[PDB]
Amino acid sequence: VLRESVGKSVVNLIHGVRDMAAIRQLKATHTDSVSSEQVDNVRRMLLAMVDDFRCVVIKLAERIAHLREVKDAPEDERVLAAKECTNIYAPLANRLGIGQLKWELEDYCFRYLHPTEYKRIAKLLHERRLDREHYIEEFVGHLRAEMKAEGVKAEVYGRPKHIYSIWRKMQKKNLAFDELFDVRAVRIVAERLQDCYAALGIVHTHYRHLPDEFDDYVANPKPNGYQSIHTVVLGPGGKTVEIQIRTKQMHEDAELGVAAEDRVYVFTPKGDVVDLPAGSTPLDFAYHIHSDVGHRCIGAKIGGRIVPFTYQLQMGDQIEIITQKQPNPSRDWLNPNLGYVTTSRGRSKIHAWFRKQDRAAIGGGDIRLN
Amino acid sequence: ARYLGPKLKLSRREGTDLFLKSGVRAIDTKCKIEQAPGQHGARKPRLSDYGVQLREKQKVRRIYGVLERQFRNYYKEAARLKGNTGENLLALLEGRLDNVVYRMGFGATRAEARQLVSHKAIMVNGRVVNIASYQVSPNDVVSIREKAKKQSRVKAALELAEQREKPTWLEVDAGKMEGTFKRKPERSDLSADINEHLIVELYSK
Amino acid sequence: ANIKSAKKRAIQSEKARKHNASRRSMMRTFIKKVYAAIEAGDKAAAQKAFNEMQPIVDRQAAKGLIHKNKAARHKANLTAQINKLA
RNA sequence: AAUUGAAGAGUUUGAUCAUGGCUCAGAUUGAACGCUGGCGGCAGGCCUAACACAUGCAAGUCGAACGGUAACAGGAAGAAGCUUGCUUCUUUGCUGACGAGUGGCGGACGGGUGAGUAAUGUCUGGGAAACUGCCUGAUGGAGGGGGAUAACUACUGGAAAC
RNA sequence: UAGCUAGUAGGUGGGGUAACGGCUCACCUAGGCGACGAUCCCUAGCUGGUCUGAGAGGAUGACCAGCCACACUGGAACUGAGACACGGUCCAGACUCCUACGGGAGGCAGCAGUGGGGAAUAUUGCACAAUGGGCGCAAGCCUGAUGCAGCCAUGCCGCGUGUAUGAAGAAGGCCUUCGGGUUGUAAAGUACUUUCAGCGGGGAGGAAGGGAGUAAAGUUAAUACCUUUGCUCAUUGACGUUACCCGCAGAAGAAGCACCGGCUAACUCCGUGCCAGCAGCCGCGGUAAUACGGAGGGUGCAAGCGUUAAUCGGAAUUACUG
RNA sequence: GCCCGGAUAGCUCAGUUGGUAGAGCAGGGGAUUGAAAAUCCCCGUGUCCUUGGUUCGAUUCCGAGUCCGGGCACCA
Ligand SMILES: [Mg+2]
Ligand SMILES: [Mg+2]
Ligand SMILES: [Mg+2]
Ligand SMILES: [Mg+2]
Ligand SMILES: [Mg+2]
Ligand SMILES: [Mg+2]
Ligand SMILES: [Mg+2]
Ligand SMILES: [Mg+2]
Ligand SMILES: [Mg+2]
Ligand SMILES: [Mg+2]
Ligand SMILES: [Mg+2]
Ligand SMILES: [Mg+2]
Ligand SMILES: [Mg+2]
Ligand SMILES: [Mg+2]
Ligand SMILES: [Mg+2]
Ligand SMILES: [Mg+2]
Repeated sequence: VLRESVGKSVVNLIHGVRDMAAIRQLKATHTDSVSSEQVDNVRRMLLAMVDDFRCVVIKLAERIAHLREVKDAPEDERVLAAKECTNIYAPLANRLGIGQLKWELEDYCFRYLHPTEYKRIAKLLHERRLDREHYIEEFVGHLRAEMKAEGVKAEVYGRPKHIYSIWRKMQKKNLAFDELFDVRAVRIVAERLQDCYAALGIVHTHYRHLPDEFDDYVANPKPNGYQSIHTVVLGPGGKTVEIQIRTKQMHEDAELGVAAEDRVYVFTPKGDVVDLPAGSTPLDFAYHIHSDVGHRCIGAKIGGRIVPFTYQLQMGDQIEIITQKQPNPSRDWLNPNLGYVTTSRGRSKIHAWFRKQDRAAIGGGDIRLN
Repeated sequence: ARYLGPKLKLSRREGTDLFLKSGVRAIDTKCKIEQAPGQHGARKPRLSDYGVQLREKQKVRRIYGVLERQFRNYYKEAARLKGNTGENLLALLEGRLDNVVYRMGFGATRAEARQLVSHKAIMVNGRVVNIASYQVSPNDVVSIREKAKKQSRVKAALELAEQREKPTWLEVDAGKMEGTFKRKPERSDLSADINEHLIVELYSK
Repeated sequence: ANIKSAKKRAIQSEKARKHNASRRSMMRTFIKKVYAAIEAGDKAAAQKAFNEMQPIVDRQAAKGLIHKNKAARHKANLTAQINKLA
């Protein structure tokens, strides 16, 4: 009825969110437990849901609203769905490049997974809030001035670190952690790639770059699509100063990613997915589609390029079948040693054709007698 | 390419000493040279004419360490060449670089010589030769390079050679570990037990 | 025609063909006048025709349309015929 | 100096010699299948369907043949926010060059296959009635007129092909 | 397959061709081919060669090279020096594709590749660096020619898989006249070496040309420009972690297939029972099988070995030699 | 994808919503020959496709997976 009133996409989306909240043990321990642990989500039938990215996006906004609410109430399952969200949804969001939603998720999770460290690094952040904010507005001041004077225009601002990521840096830098330097971050968001390179040069004229801490993620984008320049200069009172230069478009993609302790699911020209067993061939696929097609199946294309009939189909890759007008299956297809048909059904179908072309006795006799 | 196995078994099968072991300690004491190899060694076989020829062929092949195809090729070459065919074949076999080395006394056995050749120990006219089958022509000097001179194995081989008979067609120096191939070895130089004619016949049937 | 060159050649050929046909056809017509005259039995007329056409034939030969030898041949035959006539 | 090359065997019979077939021992391959299986070098690799063909590439080049500039990099005349010095936006084949075109030469070579052909074939040998771009050697000309035509432009017929 | 053939054989003249010619037409003569095989049928590219063979022959024609023919089938011409043109044109046909249904497009027997057929034959690789070709005055661009690379033991050839020593003739394996004798100096142990493989380094040759500057000579009114000849200057590598050399560690990672009655090299020991199986031929197997299956032992070859197919050989068994 | 049918001595087949399985040939074993054929005797000589269920008891009935034989649907 969703499908009748809001098309096949919206029902696919509703059904994927229902899958990966797997109410299975959402109620079922009712402390939300298969919201939590996939426990093989609805099995590997996670790997028979719809891949449409709006699944993960409505799942993430759903869980984010929930973590807001899991500041307030039910106590110990504040604990449960926080462990799910650390271990699953925050690093999912991150390997999608939805950094905004990773950092909110992580801060909610961490503040009811370890309240002592959440509270201790929160309080520490106040203790040097002023020397930090003053030194950020002096750095942003100098940069705003010299660059504006040189005829370049961009946003230049400080950005707080988020509590989970301070914690993170504090125990991969213990006793060389600096509450000041390590919690400053200048960002520059420029109009053009041109202006990113320009702001890089002017920054480097004002304050000397440190050797080995200059890192061009615009030239080499990270796997979740993250692009910026990073540089650490040596600022006027901060023997490191961290600076992230990018365009607007690359800030939008960096904060908002994708939104900008058996079987093989093969796509088809349109998109209607076909399910074969693991180790299947083009021939098998063809047969599945239609036995007549299989009979008349000349050549197998995969993603544009031609493939050998013997080569097995990988999961997800898109197929095309070049076809004749007459049906002509080879007797070689039946023979399993060549590696043409892994499926039984397909083989049977193939066989049938030959028998048709061709066009007990005792039992019959007995019957007659009777 | 080579026979990786019991050296003296072959000798036993043949009957005669093939020189497949150095000769520090004698062949008669090492193995039961009189008896043929296997369970039915004492059973003396009534050997056919073809059989005898085959045996002869084997013996020669064994002696040099020349497998069948190679041997055949050599025979063909000999035939192509002018004069006595068997003699030519024999000469060719001798001319094998490893064989030459062995004769000189840098290999105790021919196998050893072959190994040395393989392992870039030997040089011909100031040029390294990896290949055991290399035909050493007249007036071609053959030596060991300075990196392989310091081996005790070589010394041992030399000693063995000294103990044994000297070839006429070769000249050799013990201290320098080098020598000279003067001319092609005649039939009188080689051993008289090798009936080359039989071998020739066998490659005419 | 898969290759640009072929296409060009093809159109050029068509154009060339049209051109040559016109010239060749004209030449043929001219020849026929002479031949016609010969058939009739009018010697002066025939001669006149020959005069009219021979130069054209020569020109054509020069151009390449008709081969030099071919051009010569027509003249020879025509010359022979006219001689025979008178 | 340049073919210096020629082996038999088993099996007809109670046994023999002979005729006589079948048959094995050799060499060989564009080979395949089987069991294996380290490497190198040099070679070879749809013999059958001259059966069907998706995809890319396999013949283009010449701007020093010619009008032209469809992208580009330079100058040239003008001007915009004027960092007192040129970044920049407009125009013009003026130039390096070049889309598309006309023209030239090349697409008749190179590559493929062996279907057809027992001779408008091939091999060898002889010929006479021939043409032969570029390359070539020689001897003489290259004067002076035309009208076209793409290209490019408007209005249009076609889904496209055109 | 004994008769065949009317443009058929020849002639005169016309026409045509680049050229001679029934090449084609008009008219005439009635021939021409043929049992030295015409005709018709079947098969077939042909040659250099290849294999085999003592030769003579026989078989054969992948690769490389020459010549011919063909380019989805059947035509036809056009252009051109040259084609009746693989990646040109025109038409028809069958066959795939596109189409707004009116009409279009297409042609791997180019190189890759896919399907199919098959017993069976490779990667949609890189490059023009060379050699050759195209164009151009050149630079240059194109070149699936070519050069190289990948895959497959398909072949040939080479090389390796350790070398020397080593009796307790160890153990285990198999036989066994029960003593051993065989595996077998084989292994282990000891010494010695490092082919190729592995790592790290170095490191030619295939590269001759071309480009700028110059100086001289050859041209011309002219020391310009152009061409020719010298010279320095930086250059030009697809293959390419190239060939090739060195150092490191350590036997380390590198033996298998057939055969074993006679032919035919190599033999002993079971189950069974004319069964199962073997087999190239003769023939083995009907309760003691050197022939079947295994084990050991051997023999042959060896990174191959066998089987099968196919040819010559042997087969003087088409004999020309003979 | 779905259904229906079939899967029993060596091998032909017989027996079914439930009572420990036969007919032919083949095979055995004896007499008998060297062994046979003939002749003469005597003899089932079986994983009912495997694994579970139902039952007082399963070849059979229900699953569950296999295998084969259909007959149906499917056009990326
Ligand atoms: Mg097949
Ligand atoms: Mg070899
Ligand atoms: Mg005439
Ligand atoms: Mg294999
Ligand atoms: Mg151009
Ligand atoms: Mg005539
Ligand atoms: Mg043919
Ligand atoms: Mg002969
Ligand atoms: Mg044609
Ligand atoms: Mg012409
Ligand atoms: Mg083509
Ligand atoms: Mg023992
Ligand atoms: Mg090496
Ligand atoms: Mg024997
Ligand atoms: Mg056998
Ligand atoms: Mg003969």
